[PDB]
Amino acid sequence: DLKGYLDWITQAED
Amino acid sequence: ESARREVESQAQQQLERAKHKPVAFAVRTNVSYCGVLDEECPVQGSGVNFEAKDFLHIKEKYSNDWWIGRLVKEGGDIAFIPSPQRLESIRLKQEQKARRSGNPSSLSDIGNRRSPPPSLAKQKQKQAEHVPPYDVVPSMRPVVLVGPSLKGYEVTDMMQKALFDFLKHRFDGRISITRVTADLSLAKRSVLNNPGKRTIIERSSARSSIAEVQSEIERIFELAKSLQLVVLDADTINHPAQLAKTSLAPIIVFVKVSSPKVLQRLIRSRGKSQMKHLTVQMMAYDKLVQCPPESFDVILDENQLEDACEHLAEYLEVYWRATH
Repeated sequence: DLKGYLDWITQAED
Repeated sequence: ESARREVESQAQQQLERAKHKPVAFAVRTNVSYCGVLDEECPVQGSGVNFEAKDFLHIKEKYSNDWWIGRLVKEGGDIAFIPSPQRLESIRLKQEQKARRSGNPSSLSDIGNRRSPPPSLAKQKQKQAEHVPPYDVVPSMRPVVLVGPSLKGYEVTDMMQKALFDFLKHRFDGRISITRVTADLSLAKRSVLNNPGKRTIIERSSARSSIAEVQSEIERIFELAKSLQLVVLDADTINHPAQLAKTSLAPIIVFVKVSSPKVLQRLIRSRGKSQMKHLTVQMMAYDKLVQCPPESFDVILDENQLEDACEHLAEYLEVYWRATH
Protein backbone atom coordinates (compact mmCIF):
# COMPACT_ATOMS: atom_id res chain seq x y z
CA ASP A 1 0.00 0.00 0.00
CA LEU A 2 2.81 2.44 0.86
CA LYS A 3 4.25 1.89 -2.64
CA GLY A 4 1.24 3.51 -4.31
CA TYR A 5 0.49 5.82 -1.36
CA LEU A 6 3.91 7.48 -1.09
CA ASP A 7 4.09 7.96 -4.87
CA TRP A 8 0.74 9.78 -4.86
CA ILE A 9 1.81 11.96 -1.92
CA THR A 10 4.93 13.32 -3.69
CA GLN A 11 4.19 14.11 -7.34
CA ALA A 12 0.98 15.99 -6.51
CA GLU A 13 2.62 19.09 -5.00
CA ASP A 14 6.41 18.68 -5.15
CA GLU B 1 -65.60 12.94 -25.30
CA SER B 2 -63.56 14.83 -27.89
CA ALA B 3 -62.21 17.49 -25.51
CA ARG B 4 -60.12 14.96 -23.58
CA ARG B 5 -58.71 13.60 -26.85
CA GLU B 6 -58.09 17.12 -28.17
CA VAL B 7 -56.27 18.21 -25.01
CA GLU B 8 -54.35 14.93 -25.18
CA SER B 9 -53.27 15.71 -28.75
CA GLN B 10 -52.53 19.39 -28.12
CA ALA B 11 -50.44 18.61 -25.03
CA GLN B 12 -48.71 15.73 -26.84
CA GLN B 13 -47.93 17.89 -29.87
CA GLN B 14 -46.25 20.46 -27.61
CA LEU B 15 -44.09 17.71 -26.08
CA GLU B 16 -41.71 17.10 -29.00
CA ARG B 17 -41.48 20.84 -29.69
CA ALA B 18 -39.67 21.33 -26.37
CA LYS B 19 -37.62 18.13 -26.73
CA HIS B 20 -34.59 20.08 -27.99
CA LYS B 21 -34.87 23.16 -25.77
CA PRO B 22 -32.61 24.30 -22.91
CA VAL B 23 -33.41 23.21 -19.36
CA ALA B 24 -35.15 25.89 -17.30
CA PHE B 25 -34.62 24.84 -13.67
CA ALA B 26 -34.59 21.81 -11.37
CA VAL B 27 -35.81 20.71 -7.93
CA ARG B 28 -35.61 17.60 -5.75
CA THR B 29 -38.30 15.14 -4.67
CA ASN B 30 -38.08 13.50 -1.24
CA VAL B 31 -41.33 11.49 -1.49
CA SER B 32 -42.32 8.35 -3.39
CA TYR B 33 -45.04 8.80 -6.00
CA CYS B 34 -45.92 7.64 -9.51
CA GLY B 35 -47.13 9.97 -12.24
CA VAL B 36 -48.71 7.23 -14.36
CA LEU B 37 -51.26 5.84 -11.87
CA ASP B 38 -52.81 9.29 -11.43
CA GLU B 39 -55.85 9.87 -13.64
CA GLU B 40 -55.42 13.67 -13.74
CA CYS B 41 -52.28 13.58 -15.89
CA PRO B 42 -52.83 15.22 -19.31
CA VAL B 43 -51.12 12.25 -21.00
CA GLN B 44 -51.81 8.76 -19.65
CA GLY B 45 -49.10 6.11 -19.91
CA SER B 46 -46.20 8.58 -20.16
CA GLY B 47 -45.85 9.21 -16.43
CA VAL B 48 -42.70 9.19 -14.32
CA ASN B 49 -41.88 6.31 -11.96
CA PHE B 50 -39.66 8.25 -9.56
CA GLU B 51 -38.70 7.37 -5.99
CA ALA B 52 -37.42 9.14 -2.87
CA LYS B 53 -34.39 11.41 -3.33
CA ASP B 54 -34.56 11.72 -7.11
CA PHE B 55 -33.85 14.49 -9.61
CA LEU B 56 -35.80 16.10 -12.44
CA HIS B 57 -35.20 18.87 -14.99
CA ILE B 58 -38.05 21.26 -15.77
CA LYS B 59 -37.90 22.96 -19.17
CA GLU B 60 -41.24 24.73 -19.74
CA LYS B 61 -44.46 25.65 -17.93
CA TYR B 62 -47.83 23.93 -18.40
CA SER B 63 -50.17 24.81 -15.51
CA ASN B 64 -50.36 25.18 -11.72
CA ASP B 65 -51.06 21.44 -11.31
CA TRP B 66 -48.61 19.81 -13.76
CA TRP B 67 -45.08 20.43 -14.99
CA ILE B 68 -42.93 19.06 -17.82
CA GLY B 69 -39.72 17.46 -16.58
CA ARG B 70 -36.95 15.14 -17.72
CA LEU B 71 -35.43 12.49 -15.46
CA VAL B 72 -31.77 12.81 -14.53
CA LYS B 73 -31.30 9.13 -15.42
CA GLU B 74 -29.74 8.16 -18.73
CA GLY B 75 -32.30 7.79 -21.49
CA GLY B 76 -34.81 10.01 -19.69
CA ASP B 77 -37.96 10.58 -21.73
CA ILE B 78 -40.66 13.24 -21.56
CA ALA B 79 -42.64 12.92 -18.33
CA PHE B 80 -45.05 14.89 -16.15
CA ILE B 81 -44.27 15.55 -12.48
CA PRO B 82 -47.02 16.85 -10.14
CA SER B 83 -46.90 20.46 -9.03
CA PRO B 84 -46.25 21.38 -5.37
CA GLN B 85 -49.97 22.09 -4.99
CA ARG B 86 -50.91 18.95 -6.93
CA LEU B 87 -48.65 16.82 -4.73
CA GLU B 88 -50.35 18.37 -1.69
CA SER B 89 -53.75 17.39 -3.11
CA ILE B 90 -52.61 13.78 -3.52
CA ARG B 91 -50.80 13.98 -0.16
CA LEU B 92 -54.18 14.45 1.53
CA LYS B 93 -55.56 11.69 -0.71
CA GLN B 94 -53.14 9.07 0.63
CA GLU B 95 -54.19 9.36 4.30
CA GLN B 96 -57.90 9.97 3.66
CA LYS B 97 -58.61 6.41 2.49
CA ALA B 98 -58.17 5.21 6.08
CA ARG B 99 -61.11 4.84 8.45
CA ARG B 100 -60.22 8.04 10.33
CA SER B 101 -57.58 10.76 10.08
CA GLY B 102 -58.20 13.16 13.00
CA ASN B 103 -58.81 12.58 16.70
CA PRO B 104 -62.01 10.42 16.76
CA SER B 105 -60.93 6.80 16.97
CA SER B 106 -63.24 4.10 15.59
CA LEU B 107 -62.57 1.77 18.56
CA SER B 108 -66.16 0.50 18.63
CA ASP B 109 -67.45 4.09 18.94
CA ILE B 110 -69.87 4.95 16.12
CA GLY B 111 -72.98 7.12 16.42
CA ASN B 112 -72.03 8.93 19.65
CA ARG B 113 -69.12 11.31 18.91
CA ARG B 114 -69.42 12.71 15.40
CA SER B 115 -66.38 14.97 16.02
CA PRO B 116 -66.57 17.36 13.06
CA PRO B 117 -63.15 17.95 11.50
CA PRO B 118 -61.34 20.72 13.40
CA SER B 119 -58.48 22.91 12.19
CA LEU B 120 -55.93 20.44 13.61
CA ALA B 121 -57.19 17.70 11.25
CA LYS B 122 -56.12 19.54 8.07
CA GLN B 123 -52.80 20.41 6.44
CA LYS B 124 -52.91 24.06 7.57
CA GLN B 125 -51.86 22.95 11.07
CA LYS B 126 -48.63 21.16 12.10
CA GLN B 127 -46.64 24.26 11.10
CA ALA B 128 -43.84 23.44 13.56
CA GLU B 129 -41.49 22.36 10.76
CA HIS B 130 -43.41 22.34 7.44
CA VAL B 131 -40.72 20.66 5.35
CA PRO B 132 -41.34 21.55 1.68
CA PRO B 133 -41.86 18.45 -0.49
CA TYR B 134 -39.92 20.10 -3.33
CA ASP B 135 -36.56 21.76 -2.62
CA VAL B 136 -34.75 24.05 -5.06
CA VAL B 137 -31.54 22.09 -5.65
CA PRO B 138 -28.97 22.82 -8.40
CA SER B 139 -29.63 21.22 -11.77
CA MET B 140 -26.19 19.56 -11.69
CA ARG B 141 -24.82 18.28 -8.39
CA PRO B 142 -21.43 19.83 -7.53
CA VAL B 143 -18.57 17.42 -6.88
CA VAL B 144 -16.62 17.79 -3.62
CA LEU B 145 -13.65 15.79 -2.37
CA VAL B 146 -13.59 15.08 1.37
CA GLY B 147 -11.02 13.39 3.58
CA PRO B 148 -8.87 11.86 4.65
CA SER B 149 -7.88 14.49 7.24
CA LEU B 150 -8.26 18.18 8.09
CA LYS B 151 -8.73 20.48 5.11
CA GLY B 152 -6.42 23.42 4.49
CA TYR B 153 -3.34 21.53 5.69
CA GLU B 154 -0.56 19.91 3.69
CA VAL B 155 -2.07 16.42 3.81
CA THR B 156 -5.53 17.08 2.38
CA ASP B 157 -4.81 19.93 -0.06
CA MET B 158 -2.23 18.09 -2.20
CA MET B 159 -3.90 14.65 -2.35
CA GLN B 160 -7.01 16.43 -3.71
CA LYS B 161 -5.12 18.92 -5.90
CA ALA B 162 -3.87 16.11 -8.14
CA LEU B 163 -7.41 14.91 -8.86
CA PHE B 164 -8.45 18.47 -9.72
CA ASP B 165 -5.68 18.71 -12.32
CA PHE B 166 -6.36 15.18 -13.57
CA LEU B 167 -10.05 15.95 -14.10
CA LYS B 168 -9.27 19.40 -15.52
CA HIS B 169 -6.98 18.02 -18.23
CA ARG B 170 -9.54 15.48 -19.46
CA PHE B 171 -12.51 17.86 -19.09
CA ASP B 172 -10.70 20.90 -20.51
CA GLY B 173 -12.98 23.23 -22.45
CA ARG B 174 -16.12 21.91 -20.75
CA ILE B 175 -15.48 22.17 -16.97
CA SER B 176 -15.08 25.04 -14.50
CA ILE B 177 -13.01 24.78 -11.32
CA THR B 178 -13.74 27.27 -8.53
CA ARG B 179 -12.48 27.60 -4.96
CA VAL B 180 -14.67 29.22 -2.30
CA THR B 181 -13.18 30.95 0.74
CA ALA B 182 -16.42 31.84 2.53
CA ASP B 183 -18.18 29.30 4.72
CA LEU B 184 -20.70 27.13 2.87
CA SER B 185 -21.93 24.71 5.56
CA LEU B 186 -24.35 27.39 6.83
CA ALA B 187 -26.56 27.25 3.70
CA LYS B 188 -29.95 27.48 5.40
CA ARG B 189 -33.30 28.50 3.95
CA SER B 190 -35.85 28.44 6.79
CA VAL B 191 -34.09 30.50 9.46
CA LEU B 192 -35.70 33.89 8.78
CA ASN B 193 -37.47 35.73 5.98
CA ASN B 194 -34.38 37.87 5.31
CA PRO B 195 -31.51 37.58 7.83
CA GLY B 196 -29.36 40.67 7.39
CA LYS B 197 -31.09 42.29 4.43
CA ARG B 198 -28.87 45.39 4.56
CA THR B 199 -25.23 45.87 5.54
CA ILE B 200 -25.81 49.24 7.27
CA ILE B 201 -28.16 47.91 9.97
CA GLU B 202 -25.20 47.33 12.33
CA ARG B 203 -27.10 44.46 13.95
CA SER B 204 -25.69 41.19 15.32
CA SER B 205 -25.74 39.44 11.93
CA ALA B 206 -25.14 42.58 9.84
CA ARG B 207 -21.45 42.86 10.79
CA SER B 208 -20.82 39.09 10.83
CA SER B 209 -19.93 36.79 7.92
CA ILE B 210 -23.44 35.30 7.69
CA ALA B 211 -24.34 37.80 4.96
CA GLU B 212 -21.46 36.60 2.78
CA VAL B 213 -22.71 33.00 3.11
CA GLN B 214 -25.95 33.48 1.17
CA SER B 215 -24.36 35.53 -1.62
CA GLU B 216 -22.29 32.51 -2.68
CA ILE B 217 -25.35 30.23 -2.71
CA GLU B 218 -27.16 32.12 -5.47
CA ARG B 219 -23.90 32.16 -7.44
CA ILE B 220 -23.81 28.36 -7.09
CA PHE B 221 -27.41 28.32 -8.33
CA GLU B 222 -26.53 30.54 -11.30
CA LEU B 223 -23.37 28.54 -12.02
CA ALA B 224 -25.51 25.39 -11.99
CA LYS B 225 -27.74 26.76 -14.76
CA SER B 226 -24.65 27.26 -16.96
CA LEU B 227 -24.85 23.51 -17.84
CA GLN B 228 -21.06 23.19 -17.40
CA LEU B 229 -19.61 20.79 -14.85
CA VAL B 230 -18.44 22.54 -11.67
CA VAL B 231 -16.49 21.19 -8.70
CA LEU B 232 -16.01 22.85 -5.32
CA ASP B 233 -12.71 23.16 -3.43
CA ALA B 234 -14.33 24.25 -0.16
CA ASP B 235 -12.06 23.96 2.88
CA THR B 236 -15.00 24.32 5.31
CA ILE B 237 -16.33 20.77 4.74
CA ASN B 238 -15.21 17.88 6.94
CA HIS B 239 -18.32 15.73 7.57
CA PRO B 240 -20.92 14.72 4.96
CA ALA B 241 -23.85 15.28 7.33
CA GLN B 242 -22.78 18.91 7.86
CA LEU B 243 -23.48 19.68 4.18
CA ALA B 244 -26.30 17.14 3.68
CA LYS B 245 -29.41 18.98 4.92
CA THR B 246 -28.62 22.04 2.79
CA SER B 247 -30.30 22.60 -0.57
CA LEU B 248 -27.08 22.22 -2.58
CA ALA B 249 -26.14 18.78 -1.17
CA PRO B 250 -22.91 18.40 -3.17
CA ILE B 251 -21.55 15.08 -4.40
CA ILE B 252 -19.58 13.70 -1.44
CA VAL B 253 -16.53 11.82 -2.77
CA PHE B 254 -14.72 9.85 -0.07
CA VAL B 255 -11.03 8.94 -0.03
CA LYS B 256 -10.22 6.28 2.56
CA VAL B 257 -7.13 4.49 3.83
CA SER B 258 -6.91 0.76 4.49
CA SER B 259 -5.29 1.10 7.93
CA PRO B 260 -4.19 3.93 10.25
CA LYS B 261 -0.68 2.46 10.08
CA VAL B 262 -0.42 3.80 6.53
CA LEU B 263 -1.54 7.24 7.73
CA GLN B 264 0.92 7.37 10.63
CA ARG B 265 3.90 6.63 8.37
CA LEU B 266 2.60 9.12 5.79
CA ILE B 267 3.18 12.20 7.97
CA ARG B 268 6.50 10.66 9.07
CA SER B 269 7.61 10.97 5.44
CA ARG B 270 6.47 14.61 5.35
CA GLY B 271 8.51 16.14 8.15
CA LYS B 272 8.48 17.74 11.58
CA SER B 273 5.83 20.30 10.58
CA GLN B 274 2.79 18.00 10.51
CA MET B 275 3.63 15.89 13.58
CA LYS B 276 2.34 18.64 15.89
CA HIS B 277 -1.09 18.52 14.22
CA LEU B 278 -0.83 14.75 13.65
CA THR B 279 -2.89 14.20 16.81
CA VAL B 280 -5.93 15.91 15.27
CA GLN B 281 -5.38 14.36 11.82
CA MET B 282 -5.73 10.89 13.35
CA MET B 283 -8.98 11.99 15.00
CA ALA B 284 -10.32 13.46 11.74
CA TYR B 285 -9.90 10.17 9.88
CA ASP B 286 -11.46 8.24 12.77
CA LYS B 287 -14.50 10.52 13.11
CA LEU B 288 -15.01 10.37 9.34
CA VAL B 289 -14.52 6.63 8.84
CA GLN B 290 -17.09 5.81 11.54
CA CYS B 291 -19.74 7.47 9.38
CA PRO B 292 -21.70 4.82 7.43
CA PRO B 293 -20.48 4.44 3.83
CA GLU B 294 -23.94 4.66 2.24
CA SER B 295 -24.24 8.36 3.12
CA PHE B 296 -21.25 9.11 0.89
CA ASP B 297 -22.04 9.36 -2.82
CA VAL B 298 -18.97 7.41 -4.01
CA ILE B 299 -15.93 5.70 -2.50
CA LEU B 300 -12.27 5.64 -3.60
CA ASP B 301 -10.57 2.60 -2.05
CA GLU B 302 -7.90 2.21 -4.75
CA ASN B 303 -4.33 3.17 -3.85
CA GLN B 304 -2.76 3.57 -7.30
CA LEU B 305 -2.70 6.84 -9.24
CA GLU B 306 -4.45 5.54 -12.35
CA ASP B 307 -7.12 3.21 -10.97
CA ALA B 308 -8.17 5.97 -8.56
CA CYS B 309 -8.49 8.51 -11.39
CA GLU B 310 -10.39 6.65 -14.11
CA HIS B 311 -12.72 5.09 -11.53
CA LEU B 312 -14.31 8.51 -10.97
CA ALA B 313 -13.94 9.38 -14.67
CA GLU B 314 -16.71 7.09 -15.93
CA TYR B 315 -18.92 7.96 -12.94
CA LEU B 316 -18.87 11.64 -13.94
CA GLU B 317 -19.06 10.82 -17.66
CA VAL B 318 -22.15 8.63 -17.25
CA TYR B 319 -23.73 11.42 -15.18
CA TRP B 320 -22.79 13.93 -17.89
CA ARG B 321 -24.51 11.88 -20.59
CA ALA B 322 -27.48 11.08 -18.34
CA THR B 323 -28.39 14.75 -17.86
CA HIS B 324 -28.66 15.36 -21.62
